[PDB]
Amino acid sequence: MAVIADPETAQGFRLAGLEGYGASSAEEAQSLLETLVERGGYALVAVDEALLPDPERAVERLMRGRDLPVLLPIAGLKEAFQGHDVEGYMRELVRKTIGF
Amino acid sequence: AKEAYAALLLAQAFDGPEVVAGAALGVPPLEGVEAEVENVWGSKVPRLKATFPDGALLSPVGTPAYTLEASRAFRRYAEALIRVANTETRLKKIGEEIKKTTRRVNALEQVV
Amino acid sequence: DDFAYLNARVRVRRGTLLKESFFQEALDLSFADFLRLLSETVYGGELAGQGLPDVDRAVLRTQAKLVGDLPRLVTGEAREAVRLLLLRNDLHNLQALLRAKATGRPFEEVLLLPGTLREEVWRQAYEAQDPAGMAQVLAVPGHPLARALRAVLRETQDLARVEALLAKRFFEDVAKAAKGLDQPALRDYLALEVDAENLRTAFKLQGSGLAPDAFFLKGGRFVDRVRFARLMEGDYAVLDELSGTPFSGLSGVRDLKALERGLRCVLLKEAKKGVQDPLGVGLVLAYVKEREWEAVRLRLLARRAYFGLPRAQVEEEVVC
Repeated sequence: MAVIADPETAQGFRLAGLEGYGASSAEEAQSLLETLVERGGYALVAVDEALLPDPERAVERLMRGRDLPVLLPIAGLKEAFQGHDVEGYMRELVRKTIGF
Repeated sequence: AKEAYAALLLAQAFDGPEVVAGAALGVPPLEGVEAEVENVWGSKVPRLKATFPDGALLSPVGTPAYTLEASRAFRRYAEALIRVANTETRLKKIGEEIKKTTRRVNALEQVV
Repeated sequence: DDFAYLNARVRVRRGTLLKESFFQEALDLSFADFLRLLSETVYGGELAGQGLPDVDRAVLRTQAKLVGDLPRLVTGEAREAVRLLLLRNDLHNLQALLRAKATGRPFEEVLLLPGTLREEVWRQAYEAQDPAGMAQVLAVPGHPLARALRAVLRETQDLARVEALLAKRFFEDVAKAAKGLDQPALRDYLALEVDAENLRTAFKLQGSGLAPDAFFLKGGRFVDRVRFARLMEGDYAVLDELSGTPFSGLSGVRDLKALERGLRCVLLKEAKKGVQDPLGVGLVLAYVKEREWEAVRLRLLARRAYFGLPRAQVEEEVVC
């Protein structure tokens, strides 16, 4: 539906579907966020680790109870990604639910 | 996927552009959201999977090679990106619940 | 026809074809270091910033004057062969223009490659109505595809078919036109390109289920309709009958990645014979194609360097 990462990498997206957009034109992406919701036919939006998939409050300020795409982790490009994989799982469990 | 992503620039540095022009919108690229109901407490919440066709060949005949190979990666991408899109959102929602329940547990357990 | 001017120029330019150890060196000299390396070499006069996108552009301009020049002179035999080269880059643009024009993308994201029609003419061609009008734009400077497209347009003006026929038809037209240029070396490269093209179409479209002739393009040598059929309907054994040909290297390989790799090496080797023919077309093929193959290697190695990837994965991929 939609995603963003750098243009230079974005192209790949742009082939089959993923009518993506740049991601170095904002380091806030709010701009895009809203634009995205203008049509809202995109139930999927995901971003690199360039931003961080932790300050979702943008979405909360805009959707405001109208659940629309959860920003998902991508990562700029693999070069290693599996180290922080088993980590991303553990990083979640402690601060969600209970701490171990 | 990324193998080909940068590799397919072989001289395709701007025929990415061309190929997307020449070939795109030829396998479904927008719409297919199924909003789902499942256990949601308090004031209701929807989840969903959005799945519809999305990756293969669609160009007429052979045309460049890297194209076809690259579009083949989408098969492996698109599809896969759906699983984490639909499991990771379920996970956090049920998380809240898990917590929220233990919240009442607390109040009830040592307030009432 | 003219080899006076032509040959003297070809001899000088070949003097700056990088040394093999350069190509070894760039692999181990990181992205900054790569940027220095390119900048100290001839392409370097177009190092216009310093970053990966900057490499890609530096290659475009550096080639634009160095290869794009040969059709820009007269119209001797060699210039005609080269004209076909500029025509292939155009063809890519032409396909893009057909889908873009019909599906509502602006001209603006189409980025022209070096071409036999001038950019403003192209701009006029996009802006020039239906495919007939577009073709009519094309017919003015002398262009066998213009008439070829026009002939196709009487039969149908359904876009998808127009594309299908556009690739098929341009290369059917080139094949006969090229065959009249009347000496073995040009014919030999052209023939080998045909075999290779048929081979790749059959591999890639496998399981689309049609007849070999349903997708065959004339010019055959070791790649013929029977082989086309056998693989395209599904079976690798075709690749084991290409032993006993100069394309021997397909008998120990099976995948598409490897397929293009092998093919690329053979065509380079084939290109290498032509230093015994400085007044044959053998020399022009070798030099022009070599400047492209240099370009391939510079750009890949630029990316490898930019993204820091596994060395063993890319080092082979610029080596035969």
